[PDB]
Amino acid sequence: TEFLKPRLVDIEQVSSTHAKVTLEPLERGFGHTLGNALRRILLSSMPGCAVTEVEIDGVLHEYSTKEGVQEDILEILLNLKGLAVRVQGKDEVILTLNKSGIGPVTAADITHDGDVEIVKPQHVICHLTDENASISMRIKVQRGRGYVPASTRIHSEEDERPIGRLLVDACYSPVERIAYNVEAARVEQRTDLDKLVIEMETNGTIDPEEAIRRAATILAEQLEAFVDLR
Amino acid sequence: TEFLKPRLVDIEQVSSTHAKVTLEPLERGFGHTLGNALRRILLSSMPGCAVTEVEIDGVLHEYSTKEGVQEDILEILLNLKGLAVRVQGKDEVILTLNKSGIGPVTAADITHDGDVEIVKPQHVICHLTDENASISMRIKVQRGRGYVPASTRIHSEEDERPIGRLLVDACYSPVERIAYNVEAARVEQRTDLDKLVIEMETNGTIDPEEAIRRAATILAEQLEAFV
Amino acid sequence: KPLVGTGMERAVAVDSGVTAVAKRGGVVQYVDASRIVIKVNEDEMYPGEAGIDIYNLTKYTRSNQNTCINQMPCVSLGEPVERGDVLADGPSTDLGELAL
Amino acid sequence: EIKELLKLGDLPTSGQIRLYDGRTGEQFERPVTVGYMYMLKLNHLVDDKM
Amino acid sequence: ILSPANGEPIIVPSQDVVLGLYYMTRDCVNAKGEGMVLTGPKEAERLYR
Amino acid sequence: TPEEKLLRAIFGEKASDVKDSSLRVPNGVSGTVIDVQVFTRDGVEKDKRA
Repeated sequence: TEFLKPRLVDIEQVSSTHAKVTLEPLERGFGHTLGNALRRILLSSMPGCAVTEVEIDGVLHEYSTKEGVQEDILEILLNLKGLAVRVQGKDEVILTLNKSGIGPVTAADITHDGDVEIVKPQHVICHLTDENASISMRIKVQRGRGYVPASTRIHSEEDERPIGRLLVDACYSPVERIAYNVEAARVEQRTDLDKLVIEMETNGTIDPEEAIRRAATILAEQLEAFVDLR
Repeated sequence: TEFLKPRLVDIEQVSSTHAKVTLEPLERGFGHTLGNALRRILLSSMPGCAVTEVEIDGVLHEYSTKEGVQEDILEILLNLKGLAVRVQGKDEVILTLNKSGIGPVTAADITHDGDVEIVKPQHVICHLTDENASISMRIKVQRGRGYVPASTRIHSEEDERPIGRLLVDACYSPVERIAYNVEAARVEQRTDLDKLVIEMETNGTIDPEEAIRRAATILAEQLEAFV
Repeated sequence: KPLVGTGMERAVAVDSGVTAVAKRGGVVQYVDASRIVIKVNEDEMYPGEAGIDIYNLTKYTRSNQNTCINQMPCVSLGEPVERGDVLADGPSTDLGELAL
Repeated sequence: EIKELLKLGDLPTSGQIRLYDGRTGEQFERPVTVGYMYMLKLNHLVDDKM
Repeated sequence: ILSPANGEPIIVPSQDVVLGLYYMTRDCVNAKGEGMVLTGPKEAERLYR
Repeated sequence: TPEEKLLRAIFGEKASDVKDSSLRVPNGVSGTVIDVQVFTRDGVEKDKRA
């Protein structure tokens, strides 16, 4: 009776988003303790990238319209919140969009640099209807954690930003939903051992080999205040 | 990845077997995670020793009432379950009791091995009414993990016991009732953070604050292959 | 849209005068976020006209209870439209269905 | 008809499922009714009453 | 905590707390481990949890 | 009052007959100015914005 320690044994990709990670082996109690202390951290705080500020030329606020587009500009701001990017080198980038001609404006038409990579290129942003009409915007992407609304950012700034720089609400977390299952492990003599199958579902801006390592680094950091300091 | 860490411990210590710990501040939603990851380990994963099997001469069942004793044969087992025992080196120690005459049997009246310590020796075991009405019992101490009742043992152990061996419920984990709350605490600009209040009562063999460290190192050693 | 309705969501949205309904039927020629130009079908025309109906939607204005009023188009460029359809859903409408 | 429609999309006939808790991770004793209700907002906001 | 109309209390618990107290104090028949004996109330929370 | 008359002789602050009664946003309200309309009477010279 000493212990047995788990290990990251298997990772498979159902789709570009859906993944299923197993851990093996566990004892009796720890199969249902780690499986609930890894859902409560992977949903709350995981670092991702999100769109923060959109600046379309010719337009002052978000409650007007532009010529030759189907949606209002507020619908374009609602479309640009669901954009799954991945910034590797820097910590804040600015992307440009330019389009002219009849047809939709997909997310693949953004002139990206070498580091950022729009992972879902079939996204839909706008709809152009006239030949002479065009669109042009600059899009700021930051790195964050959790959910930061627009009122907090407009309250926690002091420099005068120019009229036209619209603000978007930022939801940073990549993980959409996550479940876990505990099945009887396949060990030949220690029969009552358990395994833990964490079933992750996200968008394409995270790696399931890295998310569990971040979510266990956080848990081994927060328990460091319990192991020595009383 | 900043992740604010608490520095306020403030151990209010009500008794020597009953402490009260507080932690503040934590991130919004980190209260219940640590407060439940420690509850599910202390209750059913802390190792330790307890009385598990007893044998008395003169009885052979859970209902054959012994004679000359004040209490019945069922109230002896509840008194024997609450016996704060620790060992040093071995795993299975057989203990033997001897007391005669008229008077209450107290848990200090037992020949001890050199490695076996008994924490609260003023514990009452029985009560003897008659003079020259003695008592003797073979007490078996084991080493296990958590709580195991008498149902799952005799349900699966198809092997026949030596007749007279009563099965006592075991309490291997050396902590008694643990409960916890989460209250809201604030920093000078943020207000959704939270404090955690860990209340712990226990028997002997363990300092009530040291059990929290002994469970936290078990949980921290479990995540070695992930960082 | 409401998942469980009573089928009366269709009549209340049209008759309330809050959507933009087509008088004549035809093919949609041009869709903006402000205007909708519809080319009339041949048999539904009058013999001294040019055969284009222009609907001008009303963008963000003020109601009496200080809430929004905003008409978005719901048709796409180059698709047929019959008589009495719903071309622009108003504040609480959704493809011609009332949706509060 | 509701039970004949729930069996089309592989759902429980009783309409109640076995929910797990969020905080503690245990599951409740009884099954719990879970579905969809069309929720409205109302004009009695709290910014105009305080 | 006492009404001036009559000596009955006025901090009588309402619907949800009284449903919890009614559900906590009941008894089934098999009920997953009846008939066992316990030491105190502090080893009955450890069994339930 | 005489002590304020002393203060406005110690320093040279002399506020004119002008007096501020401007229009301010009522409290606990954020927003965005999306429309400005200016009406003026006949025979009154308009501003630059009007």
